[PDB]
Amino acid sequence: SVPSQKTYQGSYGFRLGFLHSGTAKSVTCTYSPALNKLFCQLAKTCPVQLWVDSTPPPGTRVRAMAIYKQSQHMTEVVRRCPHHERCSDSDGLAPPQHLIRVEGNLRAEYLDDRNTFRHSVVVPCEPPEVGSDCTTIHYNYMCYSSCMGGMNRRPILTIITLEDSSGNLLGRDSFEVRVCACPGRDRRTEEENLRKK
Ligand SMILES: CCn1c2ccc(C[NH2+]C)cc2c2ccc(-c3ccc(C)s3)cc21
Ligand SMILES: [Zn+2]
Repeated sequence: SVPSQKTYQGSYGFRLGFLHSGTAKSVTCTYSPALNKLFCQLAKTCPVQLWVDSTPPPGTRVRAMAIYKQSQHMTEVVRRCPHHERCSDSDGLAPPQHLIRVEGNLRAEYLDDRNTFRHSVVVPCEPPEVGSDCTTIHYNYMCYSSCMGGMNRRPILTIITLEDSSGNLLGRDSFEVRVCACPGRDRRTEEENLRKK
């Protein structure tokens, strides 16, 4: 009824990482460690790093799914709003209803769960390129947090799960997301509100 959000490193030491993009007015994606919250513009690249302490088996995959953060909304499927699901902006692979897309990965698969109706996007787990210490997935969020008839100002969390080839859990991490026009300003405001509290 509600997917778990419990952080779980598992046998491979799985966890996420984020770049340090700052809070300038022009920034398009920025992550707040103090809030565990990503702030991003609509349909812009969100680099999310994957870190492990040891190599998971061939066939391991990485799934992303959004849920509402507030308990009274957690059973509602997070989906694109009535405008954005109809705006014909598909990449040829993501269903138009899905909030979260993966950029530039032809092996991405989009699931409409037959029992929960929830949406997710899953890719093969890949090792870092030679010379790199981690792997990065580029996500896009395809509605604003404020979109009426969709998220409608309700905060969401993205849950990233490392899965075996059957879909069994190997690791889990998560972060809050706000999709907004000015992520740098909103991160600064929310961090200041946190400090004042
Ligand atoms: C989570 C991304 N990923 C890593 C992230 C950070 C580091 C540490 N760097 C210093 C190693 C790996 C790593 C090693 C192997 C693999 C895979 C092998 C076979 C697969 C199907 S995935 C994935 C990996
Ligand atoms: Zn929308």
